[PDB]
Amino acid sequence: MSMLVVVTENVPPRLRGRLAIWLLEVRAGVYVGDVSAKIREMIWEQIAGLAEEGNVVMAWATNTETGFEFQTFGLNRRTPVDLDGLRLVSFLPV
Amino acid sequence: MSMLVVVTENVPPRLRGRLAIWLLEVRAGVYVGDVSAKIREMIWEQIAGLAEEGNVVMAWATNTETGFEFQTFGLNRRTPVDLDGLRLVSFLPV
Amino acid sequence: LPLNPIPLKDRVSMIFLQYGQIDVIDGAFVLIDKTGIRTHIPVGSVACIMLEPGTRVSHAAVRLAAQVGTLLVWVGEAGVRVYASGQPGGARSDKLLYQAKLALDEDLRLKVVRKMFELRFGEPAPARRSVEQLRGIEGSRVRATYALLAKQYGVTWNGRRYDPKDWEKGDTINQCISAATSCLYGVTEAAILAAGYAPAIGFVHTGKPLSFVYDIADIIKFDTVVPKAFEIARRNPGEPDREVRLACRDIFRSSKTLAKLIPLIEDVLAAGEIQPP
Amino acid sequence: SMIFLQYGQIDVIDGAFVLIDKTGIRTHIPVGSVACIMLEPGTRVSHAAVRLAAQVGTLLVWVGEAGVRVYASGQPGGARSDKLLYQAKLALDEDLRLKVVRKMFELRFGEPAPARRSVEQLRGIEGSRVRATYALLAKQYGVTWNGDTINQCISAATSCLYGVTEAAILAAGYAPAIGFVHTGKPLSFVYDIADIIKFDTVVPKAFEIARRNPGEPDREVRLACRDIFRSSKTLAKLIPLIEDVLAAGE
Amino acid sequence: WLPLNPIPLKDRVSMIFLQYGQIDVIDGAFVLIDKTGIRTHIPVGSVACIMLEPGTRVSHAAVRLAAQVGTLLVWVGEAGVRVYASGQPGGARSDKLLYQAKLALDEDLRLKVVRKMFELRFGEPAPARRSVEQLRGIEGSRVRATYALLAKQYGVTWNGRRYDPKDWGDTINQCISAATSCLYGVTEAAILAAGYAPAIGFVHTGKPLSFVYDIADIIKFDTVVPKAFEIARRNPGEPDREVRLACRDIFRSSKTLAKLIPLIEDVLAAGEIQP
Amino acid sequence: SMIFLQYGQIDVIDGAFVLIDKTGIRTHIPVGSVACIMLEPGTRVSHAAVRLAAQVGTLLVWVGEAGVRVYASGQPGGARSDKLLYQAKLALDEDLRLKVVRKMFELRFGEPAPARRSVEQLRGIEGSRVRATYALLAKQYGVTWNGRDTINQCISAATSCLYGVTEAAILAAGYAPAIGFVHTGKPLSFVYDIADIIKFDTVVPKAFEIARRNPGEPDREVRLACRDIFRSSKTLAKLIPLIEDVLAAGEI
DNA sequence: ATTTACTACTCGTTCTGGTGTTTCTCGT
DNA sequence: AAACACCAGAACGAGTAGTAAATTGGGC
Ligand SMILES: [Mg+2]
Ligand SMILES: [Mg+2]
Ligand SMILES: [Mg+2]
Ligand SMILES: [Mg+2]
Ligand SMILES: [Mg+2]
Repeated sequence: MSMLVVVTENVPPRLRGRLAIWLLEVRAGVYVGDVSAKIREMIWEQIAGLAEEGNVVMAWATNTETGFEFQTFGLNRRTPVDLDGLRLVSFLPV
Repeated sequence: MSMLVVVTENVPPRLRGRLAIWLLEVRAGVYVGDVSAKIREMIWEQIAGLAEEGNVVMAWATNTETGFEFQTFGLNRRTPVDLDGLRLVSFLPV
Repeated sequence: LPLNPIPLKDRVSMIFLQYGQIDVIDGAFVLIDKTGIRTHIPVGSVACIMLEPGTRVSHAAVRLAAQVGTLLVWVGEAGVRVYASGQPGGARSDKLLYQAKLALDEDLRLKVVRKMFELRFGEPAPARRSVEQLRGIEGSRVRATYALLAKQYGVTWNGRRYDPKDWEKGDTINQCISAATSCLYGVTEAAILAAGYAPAIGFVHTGKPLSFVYDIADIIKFDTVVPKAFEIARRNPGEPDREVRLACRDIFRSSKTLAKLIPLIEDVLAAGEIQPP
Repeated sequence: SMIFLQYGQIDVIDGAFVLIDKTGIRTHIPVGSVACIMLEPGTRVSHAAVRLAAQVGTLLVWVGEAGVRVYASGQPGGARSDKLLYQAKLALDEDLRLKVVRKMFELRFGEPAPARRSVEQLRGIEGSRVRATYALLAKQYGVTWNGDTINQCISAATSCLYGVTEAAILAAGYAPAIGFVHTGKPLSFVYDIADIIKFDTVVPKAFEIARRNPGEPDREVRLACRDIFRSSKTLAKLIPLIEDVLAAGE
Repeated sequence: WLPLNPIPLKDRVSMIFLQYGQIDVIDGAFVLIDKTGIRTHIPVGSVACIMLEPGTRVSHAAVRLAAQVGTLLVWVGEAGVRVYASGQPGGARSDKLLYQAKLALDEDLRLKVVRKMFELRFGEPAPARRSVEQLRGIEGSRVRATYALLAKQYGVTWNGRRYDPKDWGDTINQCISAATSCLYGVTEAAILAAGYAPAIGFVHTGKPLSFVYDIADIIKFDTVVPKAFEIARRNPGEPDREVRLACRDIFRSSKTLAKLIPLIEDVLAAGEIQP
Repeated sequence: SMIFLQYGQIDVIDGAFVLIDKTGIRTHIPVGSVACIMLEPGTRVSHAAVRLAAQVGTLLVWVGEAGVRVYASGQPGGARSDKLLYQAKLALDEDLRLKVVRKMFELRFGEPAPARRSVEQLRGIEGSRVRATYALLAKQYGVTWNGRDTINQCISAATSCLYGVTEAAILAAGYAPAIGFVHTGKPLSFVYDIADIIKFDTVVPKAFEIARRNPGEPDREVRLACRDIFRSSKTLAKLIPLIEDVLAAGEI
């Protein structure tokens, strides 16, 4: 069981409530929790299914070099970049 | 070393850049990282000192059953509530 | 996108709610206060929810709690359980007949009781003793535990008084024990239902609708829950209920109560030697 | 007896059970003379109301509209030790199990079951009878039957039936998981009772709707079942039927 | 008011490679702006070393920020070779510098250090009464055996070590040279942070990174080089990227950054003089 | 040979070091007369510029204005292997170290050090003279002196500026700032040793001048003055030959 | 009575380009 | 030449009554 963080933008109210069933919404669209691997994947199923024109990024703690991993859904101003395996995030200009 | 999450609002550019020295800014004002206990405490010292009239919430993984702990700086629409030791978050009205 | 409950061991122990209405604002559990502040509650990540006086629950809210498999408990003074609701369908048929078969036959029933006795005190019960007789042994051992715990923490002990009238206002000790065991009965009932067994079919306790809850909880109540109640009463606080709530859960955390609860029932029922499901 | 509550808040304003309407009108409800209270969608129950309901020993069941859907019930996992163990006794023993099945068969077709038949053998007869009944019903309501708007209506119809059946079982104080003909399923007993009165009213109504072939067959069937369950007091007439079945277990 | 202190090196990511863009300090932090104007924040903290590939232009303020957080900046060439480096001008410990210096100045003490390097590398003590040049010769023969052994174990076509890019579609030498370069990167960063001099070497001499080569060569074949053969075995596109990605896993799994500092002190300990 | 570059990008347009100005004017720089390049704030170095600097063996140092403060330099830990051990040998051996200190003392006050004095004993003479010097300058100007308010704030700001060009000289000379003779244990021990020699020659009396007028933002006023001094007097330039002369007395 | 789908509208935060400033956050 | 401090506007997303519709996501 590892820490979980979900950040949503422009997502329909269905998803926001769904995430509020397991995770704690500390800020508007920012959810925090500590779930297992199996559960984390089902939450992502909820994300990819209930979000369509919205963009979501989810980061969880692992045994990778960063100590954590993140994957995104939809398109956003901030796009992740792969720098020889190490993935950061870039800021796109209009 | 445990996972770290910092969410900032209405903070001066100094703090936003400072957090970007160690942490990854996945979304606007949302920082993610994996730091030690001391570094985490050093991060908060940067927050409480560099934030002015702004509100910051920081969540890190621990050994409680919730799996994480969070503390806040400044005032926000969403204030944390203690339910017999269990900390959730309420939404204040107008 | 169906909504299924998560493993009970992967959940938060318990939450207490008071003075507000419960709605389902866009798919999720919300508590609206008299001042209108909204508080989102993660019902999927909570094994049991305690509803204190002043709460009004909507029909949809009760429905949501059942889907995510969260037990809802309406509680009284010192956390005494009044009512509870949950997915009536939830229960395993193979396991129900298993528990029942073990309870109906007196020989099989006695074997189960002895297992409870052994797991509770750490030693086998004397041979050829009946349930009534083990119940007598139980009481004597319990009185000793109360006395020992009193001596260890420095609590003024006069005896166990169940009804709140008999509490001497400044007594605070009995209120803590009744509040502590109530928390344990809460998560235990939630565990039994999730395990797929009936809370009403008991081996030591019988006739009561929560007899099996009492049977299982009594085994580990003085091992962890009750001694934690004495800690609170020693300091004699203003709000003994809250400190006990906080104290019991911390125990549940350190001892991993939720994780070890499900295997305990099956371990108990195994003594019947009937082939487990 | 039993009571249905819909569209209102349940409180204890000053000593009595009340249902507050959208018009703000108060409706006194006697907590006596109510074995079970069915809470239809749109209802909000106060803590004090639940406390009073517990004092008088009244079962609280959260149902869909007219008990069409079961969502949650009070005292989960049964509350009566004697009735659960009674039901268990009838299912564990093979001799008593067969006696219960025969009563279900007799109540179903209106005639006693053939002698010296086992449960498995009786199950074969039922299947044969059901498919024949479907065919006959197909002829009566000019519907093309092969075994697709007709099945969608039937599947929607029986779901409604499973609702009031489970609600009856809960009100009667028995376990829905312990079944005699159907076994292993968490709602095995629901299927057993529902099959008895399934073709008496519900299914022929499902063929009626599929006959008109509407845009929303699911909703119309559920609503039709609602109208049926209310007017015919199906749930009310189900409970005495249930106890009659287990009584046959002698 | 705003102090800026470096974090322990073992708590960092090993390396990052940056190319084709200008480096600024937009509001306190490292940023990489590409020709299309996209901004890429780089945490200079949580990064033991930053590699600057061709096409990068670093601002004065950027080099300053990198030095405060104690991040080594390396300008690299083809196949990740090393050209230049920048870091805190001082940022060195007098007791540790003089310790290393004393061990290098004394002829007897220097040899003791060299023998220790041999033992830690091959897992067995060096032959008695052998000089630095002679131990250096023994080293080479065994390495040549290792190359042959590693090649047959991973099924790689081996013809020999080719150092210059001129002498190599055979992807194996490019991988080895790129792999050890990554090791030289974190090694130099570790030595500087530890407070030692990269220039003062015992086995290697004359090179501005002689001490880096000394330390890195000890554990080079334990993990880094055999991983290079794995990459070359598949003979993939962009050999540089895959090797860097592979090296990251090793530095993590082997906890290289954590074990590097104690290695220096363990080696210098052979001098028998109180550190 | 050294050059200071400010307000511009450093590239290698057409084989050689070029400085592109804000007006877009190019300033061609030859590879010979640049043993070391000092990079003042506002400068951006290209990869190709760094590559050429490495081929010709040119040291790159990121400095503040006029070398007032060092931030980062190329070739970190060391650059010249032989010079690091040279300085080390002089510091480790007590006899050689004593010779170096006497040279520092002589160059600083203008008179030979007292006979039969040790390094520890020489430090005592130094401290007494320094404290006396502070007092004398205080009376010469119109500043109230009590020992090491606005007076100290100016001096401490001055010596920081001085430590900047001193370290820059040490790096350019190819020696270690950490290996000191009078000061020891500190990572900038050698910087303090050299700086004390020329500290009262120009810098400190200028700090008293600033403190005399008692202006707004005294810290800033001192730094700029030091910048002007380092440039006009070429402090950094005359420091490097001084440094090697100091270490020379230790060997003969 | 309770809940959801749906839409501008209000409110609030981020981003930004306009002013102008500095080359800076010290002590051996 | 590079970077930072100050602020109200432009852009954008979250929160909010309004309208409306439902009482609902299968079979044994
Ligand atoms: Mg909230
Ligand atoms: Mg940005
Ligand atoms: Mg008991
Ligand atoms: Mg600007
Ligand atoms: Mg509305």
